Amino acid sequence: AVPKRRTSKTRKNKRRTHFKISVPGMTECPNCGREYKLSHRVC
Amino acid sequence: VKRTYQPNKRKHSKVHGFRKRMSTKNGRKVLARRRRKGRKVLSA
Amino acid sequence: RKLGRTSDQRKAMLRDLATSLIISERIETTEARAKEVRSVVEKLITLGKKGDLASRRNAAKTLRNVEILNEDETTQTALQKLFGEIAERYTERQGGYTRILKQGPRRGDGAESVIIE
Amino acid sequence: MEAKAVARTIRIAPRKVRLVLDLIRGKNAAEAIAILKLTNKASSPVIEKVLMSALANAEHNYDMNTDELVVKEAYANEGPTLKRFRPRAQGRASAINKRTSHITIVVSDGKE
RNA sequence: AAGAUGAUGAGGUUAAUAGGUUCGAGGUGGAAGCAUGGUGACAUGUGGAGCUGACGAAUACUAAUCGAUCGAAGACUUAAU
RNA sequence: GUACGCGAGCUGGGUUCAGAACGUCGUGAGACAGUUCGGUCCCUAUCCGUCGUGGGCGUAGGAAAUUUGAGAGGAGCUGUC
RNA sequence: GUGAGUCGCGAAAGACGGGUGAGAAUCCCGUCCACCGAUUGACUAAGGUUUCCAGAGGAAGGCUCGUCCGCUCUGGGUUAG
RNA sequence: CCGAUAGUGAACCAGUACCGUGAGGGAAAGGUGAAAAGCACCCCGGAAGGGGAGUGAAAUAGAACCUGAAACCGUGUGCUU
RNA sequence: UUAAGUUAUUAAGGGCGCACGGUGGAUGCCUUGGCACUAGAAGCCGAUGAAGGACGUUACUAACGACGAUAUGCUUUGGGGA
Repeated sequence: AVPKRRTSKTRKNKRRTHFKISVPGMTECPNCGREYKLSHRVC
Repeated sequence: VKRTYQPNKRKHSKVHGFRKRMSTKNGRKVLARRRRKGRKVLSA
Repeated sequence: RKLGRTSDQRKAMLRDLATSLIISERIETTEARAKEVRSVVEKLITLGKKGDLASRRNAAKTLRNVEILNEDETTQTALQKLFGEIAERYTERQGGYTRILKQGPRRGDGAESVIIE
Repeated sequence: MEAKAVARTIRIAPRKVRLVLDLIRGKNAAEAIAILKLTNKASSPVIEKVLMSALANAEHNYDMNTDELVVKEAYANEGPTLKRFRPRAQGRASAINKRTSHITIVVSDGKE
């Protein structure tokens, strides 16, 4: 329904340890000298 | 629904207008009160 | 099997896609739609290499009754050209064209995006 | 040495950006360009404009080379708050709080 | 074969993982077209025909690339040795 | 027995509402030892708890497999011939 | 500030191509598909009072975006025996 | 006697903007600098914006411009977990 | 090498303190404007058409103010002197 209490600064931050994003995996082109994704296309 | 205030210029140009107010002592008094303050607008 | 939308909208989508891809022989879409249409169009070329009446009578069950064409100041309704030009290419070959290219993502929807041929 | 480049009161909230910063807080430059340019987010391209500017002036004014450069510290801070309303049932309202950000990036060779 | 996600499991070209192909199982119940006979609606023969989602064998024909990351070098003391 | 177990799980027939009527008491407004038809049941679950499922670290070098059982839980019915 | 990157994002069928553009699920053209059809169609009156047209813009709004707009700037548009 | 949440309700385009049909009710809102000398010109970018450059005694006084606290929000790190 | 025993390192992330920014606009200083009073003056206008308003006038004017188709003011007399 509702909270009873002010969520602190701490558990607010502990609640967010897994809010990240895993960086993409990249690969330099075959002789075009720049990165792009794996099993994707370069554009 | 039918909401209130289905407007019309004629009834408004009437009752809440001027010539009524300036055709009754009461209305004259009203316009006075609206002057001593200083109001840009009358009959509205 | 796979679901994009409701039932009718699904098949009419597909009919517009295989009816597409054939004026201009390559498109760009979400990835999934490319997969189910992969299945479909492969069934089409495998069908299109017979040439029977009944093959036309069966192919029309998804293509659109009308799709005008102009390439060399000429005319083709996606079916003339199918059964004159397309199967002619892949006579030697088995059904199993239609590669897929994971072209890239999209910005507004975060959508994956592709092209197929 | 050092170098920096800033945007000011650009129209994105901090958090949604703050992530994309913590991707690259430490790494070499062009690797970071790669890291930004791909991620399916609206917060990315802007920041590439920022960083790219930091390289422009880091070369023009301070006479550096792109090789030894990394991102030692980058961050975002709050800006003003565009306060707006949404209507809501039974006459009430509940006011949106649109926010902004003052993005800050600081290149460094680390050397002198 | 698992499943909300992630996880799990089969697989990733030295390859049958999925798709398609050809076959098949089962389902459906005699395709269109032709010919015949009926003025006709209709039937008969072509013919267990033809069609077929998830199912099942062979088939690399297509796509599973290339690439990147993480990850130990063995504490001390005593007793055997 | 556990808020005569449980309404942030359900229902609302009853019941402490507004209407109306019967008997009765009251001069009257109106009210009952009573009776009768109808009469709106809100909530996006924060913490604890619970059901399930995962990441990190540790388990004196780093990994793939297999397994013991400290303990815990579930099962425990009965008839006829 | 927390709640929370959560609830919701206000009925409904769109898809493709080509262009413009710093940049397009959403903008313009074309193509098909679908929806209303005693009516989401058409002419009027009340009512509102410049929203109308064209050219430029895209910080604010527009429940996303936006090269676009009933938004911003400049100019222009309403004729009665 | 006040020196900007005080004093007028109002230090500024105030009985205005706005709410109401209408009597009527009714706001908030001060400070660049000595002087505007208000950042030529260069670089990045579409612009916004920024860094350089310079004016000025000073720009961490550059117009959402004297000072600029706290809440709140981040960055980094010495001890610890 | 073998056994027995003890101990730590880790920090995903958080904590305490220190430094540096950001928001936001308290405090400090100031004042254009107000408050209450003194002394004095004055204390009503209007058919000779009031008070108050509308609409319009500046080369460029959206508003305030001035003004009224002689319109962002005309003539006169006095003062001032750029």
